[PDB]
Amino acid sequence: AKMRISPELKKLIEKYRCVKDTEGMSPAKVYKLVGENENLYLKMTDSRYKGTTYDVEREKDMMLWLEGKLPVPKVLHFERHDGWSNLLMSEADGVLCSEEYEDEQSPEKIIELYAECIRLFHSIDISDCPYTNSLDSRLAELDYLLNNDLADVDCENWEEDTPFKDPRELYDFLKTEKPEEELVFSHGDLGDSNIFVKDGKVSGFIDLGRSGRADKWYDIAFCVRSIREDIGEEQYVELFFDLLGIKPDWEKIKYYILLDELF
Ligand SMILES: NC[C@@H]1O[C@H](O[C@H]2[C@@H](O)[C@H](O[C@@H]3[C@@H](O)[C@H](N)C[C@H](N)[C@H]3O[C@H]3O[C@H](CN)[C@@H](O)[C@H](O)[C@H]3N)O[C@@H]2CO)[C@H](N)[C@@H](O)[C@@H]1O
Ligand SMILES: Nc1ncnc2c1ncn2[C@@H]1O[C@H](COP(=O)(O)OP(=O)(O)O)[C@@H](O)[C@H]1O
Ligand SMILES: [Mg+2]
Ligand SMILES: [Mg+2]
Repeated sequence: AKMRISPELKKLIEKYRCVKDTEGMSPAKVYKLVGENENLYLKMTDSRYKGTTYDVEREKDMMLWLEGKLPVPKVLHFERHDGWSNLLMSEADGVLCSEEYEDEQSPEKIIELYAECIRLFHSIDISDCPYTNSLDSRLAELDYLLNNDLADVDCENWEEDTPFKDPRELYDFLKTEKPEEELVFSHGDLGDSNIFVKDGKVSGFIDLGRSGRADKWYDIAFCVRSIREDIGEEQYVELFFDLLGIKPDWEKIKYYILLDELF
């Protein structure tokens, strides 16, 4: 078994009214620390995932590295207590993108924000980026996640696409169709649930576990995925690409989409 938080962190959480999140489909625990002067956010991952891209210990390193680079939360407190990586952070600036256009019907504005993140990422210098997440490192991690049954291979939200009938089939296809990689700055989980906007621009990025070096089509692929499922009109997928000023590599896009199927 295990535990949770330390005494120190048990003080702050007591001082703020705590509310338990339910927006994190991940193995992490997320709590909002409602406060009088502000709100703080606590996120915790158990040992089983240490060293993995879910380990907040890593999300924290990356969160520290983006200071003065991208709009990310401020690392307040971090600790390893009872085989748990606990991160205390400040409340992202802005509104959740999913809740800024929740009613939606502002397709082009979403497409803009997505395309804005992309251009933005292709600005962060990865000369000193802490982690490299090339397919090699990622297929490595996946394999590992499967061997230790650390991944949900039964009840996930598959894409209606995934041509495969079992986990290893997919793994194999990935480990076998690896596109060439042009390393840029990758978020690792670009989606309206992990992005914050304000007054019309992006004002915050959170959920930075797989943040680091990675092919450029990785994030783009994700935006395509979201765009398609949430708007469902090839029309705005094209527009997205027009705003990016790039031609779609449907092979890479598909590929990278699949790579996320088991995470
Ligand atoms: N939070 C966004 C809200 O939830 C859905 O979006 C979610 C959904 O599309 C997408 O879920 C995708 C699936 O698709 C894809 N086929 C497999 C991939 N494992 C899964 O990933 C999801 O589960 C992971 C853990 N297994 C989490 O680590 C990750 O944060 C989350 N993106 O990620 C979004 C969560 O962020 C609604 N579609 C959207 O309209 C609504 O706004
Ligand atoms: N620093 C933060 N500021 C504001 N909201 C946050 C912050 N950290 C987490 N959240 C909220 O809680 C949810 C879960 O956080 P996230 O890191 O995305 O967990 P998971 O990796 O499970 O998706 C986010 O979608 C967001 O609603
Ligand atoms: Mg999230
Ligand atoms: Mg996550």
